[PDB]
Amino acid sequence: FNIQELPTARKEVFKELLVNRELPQTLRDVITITDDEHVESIPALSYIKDKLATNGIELSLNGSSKYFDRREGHIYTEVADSVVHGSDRTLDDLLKEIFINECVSYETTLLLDKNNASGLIDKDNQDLSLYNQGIKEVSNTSMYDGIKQAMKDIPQTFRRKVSVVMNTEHHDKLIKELAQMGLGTLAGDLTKLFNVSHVVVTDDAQDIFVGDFGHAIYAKYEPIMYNKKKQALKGVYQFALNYVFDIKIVPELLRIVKVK
Amino acid sequence: FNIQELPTARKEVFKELLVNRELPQTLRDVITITDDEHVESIPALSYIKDKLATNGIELSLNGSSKYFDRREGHIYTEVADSVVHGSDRTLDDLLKEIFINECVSYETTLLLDKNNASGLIDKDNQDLSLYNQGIKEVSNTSMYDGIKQAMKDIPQTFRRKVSVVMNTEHHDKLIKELAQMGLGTLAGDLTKLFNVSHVVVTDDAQDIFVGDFGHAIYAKYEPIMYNKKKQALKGVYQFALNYVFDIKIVPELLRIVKVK
Amino acid sequence: NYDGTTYDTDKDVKKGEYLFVLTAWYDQQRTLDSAFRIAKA
Amino acid sequence: NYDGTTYDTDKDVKKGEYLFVLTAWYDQQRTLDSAFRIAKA
Repeated sequence: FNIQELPTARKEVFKELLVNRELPQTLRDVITITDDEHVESIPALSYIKDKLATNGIELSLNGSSKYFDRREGHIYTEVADSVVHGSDRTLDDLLKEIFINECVSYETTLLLDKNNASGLIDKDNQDLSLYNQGIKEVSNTSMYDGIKQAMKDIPQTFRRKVSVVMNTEHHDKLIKELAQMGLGTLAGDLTKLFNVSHVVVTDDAQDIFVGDFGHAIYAKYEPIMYNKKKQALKGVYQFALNYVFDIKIVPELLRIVKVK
Repeated sequence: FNIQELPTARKEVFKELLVNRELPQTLRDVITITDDEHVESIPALSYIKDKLATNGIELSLNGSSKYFDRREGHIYTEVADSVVHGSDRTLDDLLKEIFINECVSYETTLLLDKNNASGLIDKDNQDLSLYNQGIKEVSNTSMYDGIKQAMKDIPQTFRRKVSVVMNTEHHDKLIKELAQMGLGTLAGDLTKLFNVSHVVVTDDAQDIFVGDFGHAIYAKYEPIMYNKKKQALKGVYQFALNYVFDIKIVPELLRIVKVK
Repeated sequence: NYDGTTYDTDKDVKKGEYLFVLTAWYDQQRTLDSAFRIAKA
Repeated sequence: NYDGTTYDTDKDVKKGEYLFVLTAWYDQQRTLDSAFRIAKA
């Protein structure tokens, strides 16, 4: 029969390709990921719930049937012309610039977007919005005072590992609110101001999040196939990759913030 | 026949010579360059336009016939006297100090100068002024508030990679406008103040630019010949290099700023 | 009558599918019309 | 003049067509334009 499997020795090139932390501004800095086929459920779940049970809180099964499910991912590109392919190096670095950017961006849309369980995001990929997941809100006028209240309702067991996410439109704010109350020098060193690790700032996020993203947002990717084809009318190729992904949430450790 | 080709093994000395990032204050820190003969068009163009097409924007062919054209470059010097050439080391380091400085400076004149498509710059090298390229303006009284408006009209796909250019006469300004509104400590750390990478400051630039210069200002250099000659009346030599260059722009990713 | 057949393979990269197509030519016909009649209510 | 050529075949399966296609590159220019003239009445 004609079909040939992708050589396994070529696969691990793509395993480290799908998962990468090199980029500046993503939740990939803080969340957990992997590439292992064998794992079937969040590995640490048992150590979590009992420690939560030490407190009055314990888990509601917000995710049904913890065992993962296989959701599909797809990529497509068109190189401009064989002249790019006539050479070697600029080709190879061009592709890796693309995929990482596309893969990383795509999971990010599913989580943070205001698309909120409809519209552009496929209805197949439609539960996983955090707004749609059922986190409880915190509110306050002062954003500085606001998130102290929210870091501190967290269970004190996992308070040591927590990280805040923020929009640049929010970033410009607090440094203003600080200056009026002083601590201008302290401002610009957010990690010191609020004891936290890995503070993050981006622009796709619309509202402020807090919580231990190390244990909550476990995920895994696995490649399947990499295809290649010539197209003769144009000078172009048709490169593409398709893979499988899936992801989970533990909303109790997380808290959203909403200032007025 | 008499003429002898420059040995190829000597050429790559000059390939890394033409292109160099070691100097402090140039757009060479941020823009893309190369030295490969084979490449004929901006390598990434395909991945760009489709992502732009996700938004309502898409490309107008502001550059005609994307395939490059060969424009000429020329250098000339006169060493003071053979006494400099009687020795070895101080000679060799003197030349490289010159060329890099001349090559780097020359492309810089074509892009930023107020010469604006006439005068000192040859009419052969007369389109490539950015003012002459057709970028849209942004305006505001406050320069701090001004460029938030301009970083943010950029497509959010490539917002993550953006870099601002500025004159020192503009540099002295905003730190004044900040101090009156506070954030003096934050001032002096521009990269934190505006989330950006590779902020630049020089003096030849006259007006403020914003945009992803990594993908927009692709260029390439290629050497041809290096000549040498004795001149006997004086004690001097006549060293010189001439090469070929060419460059491209994608103005949609860029935005100029103009404050009042 | 089946006169000839041709079979070939390819890929559709955008959707991932393989097609596995087959094309051929044939004719059928009634030698005479007094052979094959129709009933009706 | 002509720089260099490119030749490749192709088959469109869904339609049945075979495609033979060529591409190369060129230019033609006149050295001096004073050497040539146009007659007219």
